[PDB]
Amino acid sequence: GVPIKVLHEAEGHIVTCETNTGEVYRGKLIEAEDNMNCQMSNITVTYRDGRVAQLEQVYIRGSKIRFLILPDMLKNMLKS
Amino acid sequence: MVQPINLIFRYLQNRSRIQVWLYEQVNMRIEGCIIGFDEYMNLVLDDAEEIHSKTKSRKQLGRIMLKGDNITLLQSVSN
Amino acid sequence: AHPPELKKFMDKKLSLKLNGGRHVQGILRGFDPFMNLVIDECVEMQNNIGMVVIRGNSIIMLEALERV
Amino acid sequence: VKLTAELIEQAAQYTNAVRDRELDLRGYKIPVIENLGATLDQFDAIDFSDNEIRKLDGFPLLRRLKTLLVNNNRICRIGEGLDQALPCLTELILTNNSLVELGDLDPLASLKSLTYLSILRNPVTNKKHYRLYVIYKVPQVRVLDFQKVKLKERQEAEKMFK
Amino acid sequence: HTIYINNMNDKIKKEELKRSLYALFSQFGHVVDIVALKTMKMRGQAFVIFKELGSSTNALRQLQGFPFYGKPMRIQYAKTDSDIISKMRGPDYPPNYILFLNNLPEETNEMMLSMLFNQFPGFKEVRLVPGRHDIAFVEFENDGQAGAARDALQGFKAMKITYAK
Amino acid sequence: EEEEFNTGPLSVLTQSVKNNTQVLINCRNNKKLLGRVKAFDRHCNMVLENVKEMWTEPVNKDRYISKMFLRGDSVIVVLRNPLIA
Amino acid sequence: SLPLNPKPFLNGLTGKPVMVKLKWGMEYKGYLVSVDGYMNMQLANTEEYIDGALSGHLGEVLIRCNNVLYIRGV
Amino acid sequence: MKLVRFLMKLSHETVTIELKNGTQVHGTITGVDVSMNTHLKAVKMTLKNREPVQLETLSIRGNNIRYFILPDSLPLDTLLVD
Amino acid sequence: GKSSKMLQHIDYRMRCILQDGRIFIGTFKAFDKHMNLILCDCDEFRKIKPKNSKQAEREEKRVLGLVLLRGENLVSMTVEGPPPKD
Amino acid sequence: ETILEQQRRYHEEKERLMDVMAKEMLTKKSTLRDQINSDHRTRAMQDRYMEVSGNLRDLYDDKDGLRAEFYNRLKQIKEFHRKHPNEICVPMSLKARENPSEEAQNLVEFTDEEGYGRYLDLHDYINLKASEKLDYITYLSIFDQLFDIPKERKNAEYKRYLEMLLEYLQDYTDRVKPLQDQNELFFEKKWENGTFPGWPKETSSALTHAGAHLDLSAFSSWEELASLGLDRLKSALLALGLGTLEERAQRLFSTKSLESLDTSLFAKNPKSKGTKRDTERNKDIAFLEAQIYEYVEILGEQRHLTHENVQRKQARTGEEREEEEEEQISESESEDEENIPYWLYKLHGLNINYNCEICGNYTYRGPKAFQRHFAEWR
RNA sequence: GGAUUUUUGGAGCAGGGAGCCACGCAUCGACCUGGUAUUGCAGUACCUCCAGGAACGGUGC
Repeated sequence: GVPIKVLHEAEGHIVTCETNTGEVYRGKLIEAEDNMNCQMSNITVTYRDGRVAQLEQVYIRGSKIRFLILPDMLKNMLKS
Repeated sequence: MVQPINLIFRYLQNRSRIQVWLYEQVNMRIEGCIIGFDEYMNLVLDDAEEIHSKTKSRKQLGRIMLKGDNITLLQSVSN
Repeated sequence: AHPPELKKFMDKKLSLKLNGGRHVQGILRGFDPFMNLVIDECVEMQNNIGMVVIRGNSIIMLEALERV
Repeated sequence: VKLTAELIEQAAQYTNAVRDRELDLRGYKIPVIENLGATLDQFDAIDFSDNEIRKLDGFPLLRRLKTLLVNNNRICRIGEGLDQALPCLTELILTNNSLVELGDLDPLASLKSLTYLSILRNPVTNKKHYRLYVIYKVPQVRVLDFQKVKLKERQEAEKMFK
Repeated sequence: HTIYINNMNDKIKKEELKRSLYALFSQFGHVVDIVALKTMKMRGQAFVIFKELGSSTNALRQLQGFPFYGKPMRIQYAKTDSDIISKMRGPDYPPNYILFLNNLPEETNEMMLSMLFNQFPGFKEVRLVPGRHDIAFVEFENDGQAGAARDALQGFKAMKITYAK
Repeated sequence: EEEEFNTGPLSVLTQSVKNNTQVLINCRNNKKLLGRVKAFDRHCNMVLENVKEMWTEPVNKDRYISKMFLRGDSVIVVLRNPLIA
Repeated sequence: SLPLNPKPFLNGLTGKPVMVKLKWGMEYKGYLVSVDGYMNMQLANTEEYIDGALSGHLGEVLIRCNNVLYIRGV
Repeated sequence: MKLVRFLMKLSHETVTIELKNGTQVHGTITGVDVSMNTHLKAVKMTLKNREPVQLETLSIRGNNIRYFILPDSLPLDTLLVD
Repeated sequence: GKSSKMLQHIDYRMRCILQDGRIFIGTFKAFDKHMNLILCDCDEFRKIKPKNSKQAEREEKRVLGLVLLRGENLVSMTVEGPPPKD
Repeated sequence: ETILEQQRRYHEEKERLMDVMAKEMLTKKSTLRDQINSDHRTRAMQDRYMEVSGNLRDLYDDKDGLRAEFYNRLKQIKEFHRKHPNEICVPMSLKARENPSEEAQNLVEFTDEEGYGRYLDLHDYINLKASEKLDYITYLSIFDQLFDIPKERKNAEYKRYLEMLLEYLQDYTDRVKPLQDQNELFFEKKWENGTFPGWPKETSSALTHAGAHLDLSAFSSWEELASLGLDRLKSALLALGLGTLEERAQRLFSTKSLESLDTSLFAKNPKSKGTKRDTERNKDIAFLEAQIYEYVEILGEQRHLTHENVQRKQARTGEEREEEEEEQISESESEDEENIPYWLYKLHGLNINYNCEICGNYTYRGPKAFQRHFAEWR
């Protein structure tokens, strides 16, 4: 898929991820798989109550991701 | 490396009594001895029980086939 | 029929967030293409449950408690 | 060596030992705190240790900043609108700076979440009643100079200064 | 690079202890990590790891017996190298406990080096006294303390102290 | 495939279309649709006629729907009976 | 038993009295007429037990597969 | 057989659709695709517990459909032929 | 036949409704089989979609930026405004 | 801290900034001229320079070279004026020290960085001459404020709104040009000859979005003019005037959408439950409509300019439209300141694929050549 | 082309009452006062014990 290619393009960039449960994970995208499975590092997580935490290493299953925010560095795939 | 399916195949062979965590239902879990299973993780359990974590009450079931849809987690119990 | 890229996490201690607001911790012993996991020395968050199978279906998130 | 977005953009960025996102601004000889906009509010705390800053002021609105390490600088005054730009400031380490009068510490009363405060190695420390003054004027502090603010001190600070 | 602290008030919760430790020790250099557990074995203790070695030595000398949460902390150089240091980085007597060398004159003297060496419970041999006042022979009961003294003045603006390797 | 529609559990639907008989469909929305099966498929999508929809809100409610299409995922249960009779 | 799988178990149970629990907590007792590849289920002379108590006597019934929690012979 | 094919024939019909989330949609079908993704025009859409909003165009992901209420006039026996 | 029903709205500003009931408004730049969507200059609304609500039009608006939304969680889309020229 | 020194440094910095934006206004008078002209049509009193000066782009005797850059410098001057306003604000709000100045006598440091770092901090980034932007606003980028179709204030992109409009009217009978024809309506037409019924939802929402756009565009394209001044002016005009619409026949119109015989019944209608209801529900919309009105009036030249553009592009061919687009693009992404022997090669061993790893993973086509790489500069 | 990462569903349902203020049940967690034990070189679900306090927090019905 076209969006998937753009996701792989964001590998190595800082991205934000919201899960199906609304926890919000911000940090560096290390690896993005075809099914949207996401390996990240040096995370800041913001829970539904508002509290924050810090994690070194995470991996989130694609299905249980609601969405991702990518840099605007990418915006400039205009062919489609 | 241990593959998850194989662990099950082990559970099967051992006839260890198994406790299953169900999907999106915490107040009840299921127990039994895996006799067989299929490609969808559907399980045939013997002398199975519903376990109410809240009520500390057990419901006796006998021969159960549990759809795999419900499987969150598979653990072994000494009992 | 891809594998999840988890070899990096093999034999490491992990923190697993599951659906139902459930959380467990243990050592990764293996996986398959569905992201079903084998977790050893597993602990329900705390009570020790030993070696267990987690169905990938119900895996929300995992976090390494080690450095990979 | 002005503080700069260019300076901030090449600065070591990492997850610290207490699991927070920290920016390393240490040892640049910065004289004035400015241009923090470029950090984009992405850090839990900023390490400004070993610099030449004179006044703790000049911050943009930074909602995520919770820890400020400002060791070995020349802080002699604290800005007045700090809570308006740093609402969740919870920890402030000011060891080895230049605060001399008890009244110069007054602006810290407006930091509602401030819980960890360290002002050691500042001349102000040797002023009579320095500890009780801080406790009464900045009651939101729970740990002062790495010592627990206790009830008896609160009461004692309620008498004096009542 | 790592200092071992003991005699700490074990009533402080672990995350608060680590955060105050980080704050207190940031004044001497970047602290890479802090290891502190509340097990029976490890309670009242902590390992503080610094990027720079000079930072560890300065911390040790300046905060020896600093009142922290009510008790005077006792600091010492750790017995082994921290896992994090070994990973970030990559002879049989080393670390040695006898540092002999010179390049430390300037009216310097034996009661001077004897008090600086005295700082350390390892204070065993101190040879600084001829017209020289610039040749220092320091025998420190153990290398944690020899290493503590050496790490404390590890760049006496540059003096030369050479372990008896 | 026809054999599996003919003899398997979906024969309930196959039988209802052939005989133009009524069936009650218990539905995910907590509603029940009572009517005749004009068509159905693997997923239990259906085209229904003379549908009486019944539910509750306690207050019972109902409403008549002559012609409609049901996406089959909403199916809980499908009931055949002496209902048509 | 020497490995008794899902599929054969269910096939052995055809022609028999069963009870199916659904995920939603309803229960349906009746004679299992048939099952298919997706594990959709057909009961005859079905009865409904909700809260474990006889609610309704329903007759012939199709249960969509995704609803099923487990099946019991009884 | 494949009933989505039947729905794909209903371009230019006006229908009411009830969604899984309870929302009610009344509009004119511009297109149904193989995933039952449905596109409409001149749409009056009433989310559960709101007054209607009118949209010139609306596009529904197929899975979110509960059911379609079809025109009473609709000649089903014609449409069921392949 | 045409496949155009999505391709038509491409480059346009689009109002997308999520399964939890959020409103994502952004520039619709790409989609796929699953309806995973690419939304440029995207904001999120919670309380309302304004039709000129005299009190205010905008409460709980958040600027997000460049958003990839997974199709699983998409419900529906309508045209919000024309393409920005840029 | 001796306040004298602080206030001093403040007045000095203010002086520095004034001097900077004055140097700017000097090199390219347009910067002011442009600005001032617009200001002229917002605050009528404003005195503006001799036309000749404007045209010849001169301030006194010397005619300066005609200059994206104008706008850039205008936004830079904008932030400068912000700084200035701040400093002005804070500002509005001996032996003892000389002794402590003896502290740390022994430092081998040259200190030439107080007025030089400031003067420099505000002057016309690069090593010598590459970027006009001052260190003060080195990360200032117009492309993050203007889209490509706006061309830094040349045009305003209304195609998007034509789309939304089609979505609003629920048809396609409306062309881009007919839409612009609609916009033209916006002192009485937009009120008495509305495209749609002014109580329609879709319509009011659209109008809101559009209004907002026009306003932001306005202030975006004229940084140099005091935004707050303009805002307040318009607001006061809205409150104090807008039974401002009077007809000799029907009397006084109310934005209740009804007329009134005399001023008397008009006044006693402004307390009625009806008008209370309406003014209490449709206030924001009415106000937004009004803003769209006055801001579009202030931008008449841009509106016309764009409509023209539309007609042009429309009357182009394929190649023409393409080349034009190329031009708009280039203007958008441009710096604001410009600076046979076949068997012979096999026999000799050449044109055979080979690689050196240490050199840029470079490719070499011959073994003799690669053997010559061993002695080379790179 | 309905069997775990998307399109044939794990969804569905449950909050007002009393005089701006306050709230049923169950489970888990730090947590706060006193007092008290331990002086131990580590890489961590948590981490002394004893008594008192919870107008604390999260989740489900």
